Amino acid sequence: RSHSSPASLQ
Amino acid sequence: RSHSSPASLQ
Amino acid sequence: GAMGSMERASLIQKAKLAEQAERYEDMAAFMKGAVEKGEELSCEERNLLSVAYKNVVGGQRAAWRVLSSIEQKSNEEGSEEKGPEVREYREKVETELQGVCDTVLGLLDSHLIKEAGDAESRVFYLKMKGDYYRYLAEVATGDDKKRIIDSARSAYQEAMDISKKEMPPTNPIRLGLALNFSVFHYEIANSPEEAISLAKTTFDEAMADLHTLSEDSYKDSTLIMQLLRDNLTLWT
Amino acid sequence: GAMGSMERASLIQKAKLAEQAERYEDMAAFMKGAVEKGEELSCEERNLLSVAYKNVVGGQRAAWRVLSSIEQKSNEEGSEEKGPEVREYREKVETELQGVCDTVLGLLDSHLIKEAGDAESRVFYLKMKGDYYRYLAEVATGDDKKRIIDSARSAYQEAMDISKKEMPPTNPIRLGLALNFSVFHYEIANSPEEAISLAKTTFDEAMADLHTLSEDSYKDSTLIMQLLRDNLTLWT
Ligand SMILES: N=C(N)c1cc(-c2ccccc2)c(CC2CCNCC2)s1
Ligand SMILES: N=C(N)c1cc(-c2ccccc2)c(CC2CCNCC2)s1
Ligand SMILES: [Ca+2]
Ligand SMILES: [Ca+2]
Ligand code: NA
Ligand code: NA
Repeated sequence: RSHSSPASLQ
Repeated sequence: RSHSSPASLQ
Repeated sequence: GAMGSMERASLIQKAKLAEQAERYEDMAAFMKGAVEKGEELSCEERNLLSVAYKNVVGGQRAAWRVLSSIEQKSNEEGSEEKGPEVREYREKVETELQGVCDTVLGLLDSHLIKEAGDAESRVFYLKMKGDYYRYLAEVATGDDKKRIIDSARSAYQEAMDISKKEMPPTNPIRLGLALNFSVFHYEIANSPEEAISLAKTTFDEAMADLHTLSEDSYKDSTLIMQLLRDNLTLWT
Repeated sequence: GAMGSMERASLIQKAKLAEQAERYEDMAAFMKGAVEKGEELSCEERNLLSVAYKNVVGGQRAAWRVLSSIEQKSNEEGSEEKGPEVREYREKVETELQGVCDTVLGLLDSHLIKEAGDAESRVFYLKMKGDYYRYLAEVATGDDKKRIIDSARSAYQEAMDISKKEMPPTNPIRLGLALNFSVFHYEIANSPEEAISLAKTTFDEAMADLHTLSEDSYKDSTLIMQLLRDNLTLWT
């Protein structure tokens, strides 16, 4: 249920 | 753009 | 086939699980294996077959259209001449789509259609045949594009003739067949007037037959009638 | 590899096309081929790699969870004892997921991580390593579940140490690393207090650094900060 990071970053 | 039939029928 | 060692009932059970998991390539492999057991399919099993392959080819069609649009942009006046990559990759997706269509048509020809004698099954399979030739037609260019189109037309026409003789106007298989034949006329065969006529006649003859139906059958029929209405609104 | 005959630039171009077409298995194959050319990846290329495999494994994880739920229901008290099919098919999806995770971890180990000396690249790859061990941990049962978990922890911890020394608190890679390490603590390592502490410290130290940022960098940072807030709200 926790949100993790999107694939694309900085 | 036209709608066609759903996969599942009767 | 990789599914030759698995029980028919297990293949059907796993197809249902894959549908729940939205694993439609798996679902199609399971139902292909079920078909290749050589027994006729029940109504439910025919629907599972249709769901699996329609979702598989639906993803490929959506991808092919994205790629085809990019490709045609790259051929416009004033576009930087990239390399062969867009064409290559559109061709890759196109070839995989054609493979899926050929596989479905192979199952219908070996030997689903010839063993289907009831109207509900024979019309369902002949509509399927028309549909998958129509998907082939969407990506066909001209060499055998004409013969693909006439193959779709022929299959739909045979299905229409049976459905009109053997099924009531509200029958959901009959309705979905006429819907899809009308899309064929409009999108493939450059016959918008035939598409509009078929859609309106189908709708009106179903409307006049709804009074015979239970509440549950009423919901199924009006669902597909609404798609006919939606297309008429788009087309007129 | 099937991509060994294709140019690196063409593989990258086709990965971008596949992303547009939502063809993520293709995208991952193209980026795997690009990685296997042996050159380091640019920032954009690292992101394409991450997008492709995250979408592939994301579909598998969603399917595995559907199937695992059905399986555990079929083991409840009062459930008709079906056959081996649910377990078999959950195992099939599970094995394919593990294969994808092993492939990604293989690319990082051969030889992306060892050639990554800049903080932005080395932290990105070490976070990736933690993530894909975390996905393995989600389906791991106990035999090497402990060692998988400690492999995830180790990779995240090394990435955290570098990111705190080398990147500002608002850096989106640093933020996404801390977000995912906090999910690890909460969902994998049974350490909700560590998860909550890390999420709150990360959020607050980024908040105090937003004033240094351009409008565009501000948007990127606050996007990931909001995910930290969303988890804190779920967890408290
Ligand atoms: N798994 C699927 N997608 C489907 C399975 C079946 C089916 C289930 C039992 C007997 C026959 C057919 C569908 C058609 C029904 C759906 C409800 N209304 C009437 C027709 S669809
Ligand atoms: N194809 C994709 N998914 C992505 C490509 C890139 C990228 C494009 C050029 C240079 C570096 C990275 C992404 C990250 C950017 C997105 C905009 N904001 C700042 C970071 S995401
Ligand atoms: Ca028969
Ligand atoms: Ca280097
Ligand atoms: Na072609
Ligand atoms: Na397993």
